Amino acid sequence: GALTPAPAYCGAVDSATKMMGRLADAEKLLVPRGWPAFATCGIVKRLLRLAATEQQGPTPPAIAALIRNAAV
Amino acid sequence: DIVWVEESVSAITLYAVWLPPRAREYFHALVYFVCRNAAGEGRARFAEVSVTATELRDFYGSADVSVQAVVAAARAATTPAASPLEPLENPTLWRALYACVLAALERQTGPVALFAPLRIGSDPRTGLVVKVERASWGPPAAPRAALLVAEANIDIDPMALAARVAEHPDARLAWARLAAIRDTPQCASAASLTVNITTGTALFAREYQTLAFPPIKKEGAFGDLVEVCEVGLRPRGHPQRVTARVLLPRDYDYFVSAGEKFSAPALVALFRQWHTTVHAAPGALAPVFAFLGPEFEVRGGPVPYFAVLGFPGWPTFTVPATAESARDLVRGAAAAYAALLGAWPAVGARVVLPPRAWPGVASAAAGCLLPAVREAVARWHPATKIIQLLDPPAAVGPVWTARFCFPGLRAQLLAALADLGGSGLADPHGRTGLARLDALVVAAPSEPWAGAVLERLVPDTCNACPALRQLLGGVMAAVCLQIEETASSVKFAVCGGDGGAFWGVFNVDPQDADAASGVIEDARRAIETAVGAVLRANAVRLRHPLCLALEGVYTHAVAWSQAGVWFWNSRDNTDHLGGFPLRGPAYTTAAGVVRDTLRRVLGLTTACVPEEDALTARGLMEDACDRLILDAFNKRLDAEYWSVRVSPFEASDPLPPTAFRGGALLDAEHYWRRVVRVCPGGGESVGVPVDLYPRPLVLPPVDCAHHLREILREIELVFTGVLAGVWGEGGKFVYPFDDKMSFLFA
Repeated sequence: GALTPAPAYCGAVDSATKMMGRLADAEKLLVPRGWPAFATCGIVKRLLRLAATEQQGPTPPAIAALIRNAAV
Repeated sequence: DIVWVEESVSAITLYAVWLPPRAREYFHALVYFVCRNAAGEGRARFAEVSVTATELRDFYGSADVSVQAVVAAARAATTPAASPLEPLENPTLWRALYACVLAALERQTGPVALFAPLRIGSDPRTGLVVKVERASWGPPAAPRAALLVAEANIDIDPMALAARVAEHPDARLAWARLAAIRDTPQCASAASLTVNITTGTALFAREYQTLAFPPIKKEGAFGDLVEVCEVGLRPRGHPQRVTARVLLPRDYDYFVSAGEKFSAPALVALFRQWHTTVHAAPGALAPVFAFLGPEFEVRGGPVPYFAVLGFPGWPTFTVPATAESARDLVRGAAAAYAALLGAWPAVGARVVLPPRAWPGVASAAAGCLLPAVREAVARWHPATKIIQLLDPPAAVGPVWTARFCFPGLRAQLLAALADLGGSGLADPHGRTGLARLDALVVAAPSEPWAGAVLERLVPDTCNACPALRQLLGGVMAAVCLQIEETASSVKFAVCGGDGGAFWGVFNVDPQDADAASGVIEDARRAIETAVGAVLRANAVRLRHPLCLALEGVYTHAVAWSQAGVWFWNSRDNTDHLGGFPLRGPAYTTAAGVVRDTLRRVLGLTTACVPEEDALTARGLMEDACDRLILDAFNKRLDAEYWSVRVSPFEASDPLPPTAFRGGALLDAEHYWRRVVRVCPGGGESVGVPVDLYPRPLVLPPVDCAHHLREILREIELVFTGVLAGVWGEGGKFVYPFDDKMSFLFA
């Protein structure tokens, strides 16, 4: 259900400068439970890694911190 | 005209350690006896001892320690509000201190024994125990217990932990926390600590937001558990009447705490608050606030424990998990307490003998032996194995193989050699610690609690006295020599082993089983009798009569390394694998895969040219690797399953600066660090300490392209051993993981 026409969009759309900050803010809620800190290529690599991370059971996925929905 | 009573001592704790006037090199120590008479009624008692400097330096093993240092440590431990966690400075100091005070208690006052009948006296003019004697009348009351749960959120600043871990790198994180409380005791004043001690009479529960502040939730009372007792005493050290407050444990006897999430800081904080509350009012002496455990040392320790060296005087036993057999481990902890006087596992190897009296006993035991073993001891170099065995690349079968073991041979031999050096000891009464080891060895087959004690008391004793290793391994070398000599007579053939455990083959026809049992039993009889005869000739006498265990009969056996052996009895399909490291939850699945692949590959005894069998074996081994990596994918997200237990000795991944934020989770780390290698971003593989983060965990995908490589490495070691051991050599089984099935994860 990611490439199935949906009435509205749901995701993280921002310029490189803003998404850089939002990625760090998401990591601030992601670091407490395991994600290592990453102290326009770094941003794309980090976003791809977030998107690739898979769902462990019914728990909301890792990208849900950035996209801000449990249906992701 | 001395008073006389009938009681059983339930605990022995340290109240005061003082240096009397006109004294330079001997300190007095007051001991609190928690005595209970028949039907459980408890009266508190006290005794005094006098430890000299020489005894301290003997139980320490070095002369660095002094009487002034011990008295200063005791004075610092007098007040827990000013400075708790005193043992953390020099843990060996307090270890030796408890050892010597118990030894002097045994010597001067007499024989003591926890949870056992004991006739006790006292001198009213002074008011202390004068002499303890073993009694022989009374069905003593059962050692009742109380279940304790305590959890505290001690807000320790992470950066302090990071700095203290930077000063000493491989510092177990519980030691880091504990040092943080020690350097800032005010942190133990503010914590959301919750305590629930359930007993058989009345329950007691308290809850705090700040520890000093009054409870935000009460239940029962402090008085239901404790009977605060004010006792007057006139020690030889203190001419003036000195009053002591003690917390007599009515209703219960010892504590039972779950070792699953046990926090030594939590109990330390709770007991510090109790100490402050009870000894707030003056006009009386203050006790010693000392506790020991594996969390109190930089490198940690194997067995969880929580020593109670002083306040409150109640032993507390941590029983880790083991829910199915919780009563069994509670009884084991109680027995370990009662037998070794509660020193174990806190005092260490000093329960038996002072660490420095051992250099004498070992020398005194090298003399009473036979002339041959006298040299055999002196020519022992680490891992000599002077016995005809198999080349490590080799395999045998189908021939009737059998594994044998002497249950507890190192412990029994140590006991016999300790008795050989017993005459060489300075004090005949100083051989009571040599009676606990015989009690352990005698009761080892009857009850397993003595076992785990002996599998740690003995290797640690061998580290206390390096010279004892060359004695024990020489006596065991002599045992192996007679094993080999007797083996030829009963058709047995030494093929491998490690001393007490040895596996071999039989020169009987490999098809008959009715007479196989007879030869396998006669070999056991003859080897046991011959080894016992050599030990008797070597003067070494064992308390429990020697017994050989038939640990399995097998038809095929294959060995690759010095410890790796796989045995398989085709008739009943019973197998045994050793030498494969179980360093995690995935290694167990790997071991099962190996033990099935080997069962299928030695089932290829169908008549074929050896060359054909090598290929139809390598194909099956590659297929087993395939089925293992395929199943690995279905558990790629279970980071705990792909976890490795790193020891505090092995090279370890560097701790992420956010693992120092686990709160009441850093305390669980005592020995092992469970690490999983995850792959954030790309290219870089970083280690995550699994048990230092709250659950459920969120992580980047686990780098199975690292763990599976090591698991496969050891699988190829085993498979190269079997391939080059049954059929023709020359084949190193390698699985092309990087090409065939690397894509699944990377």
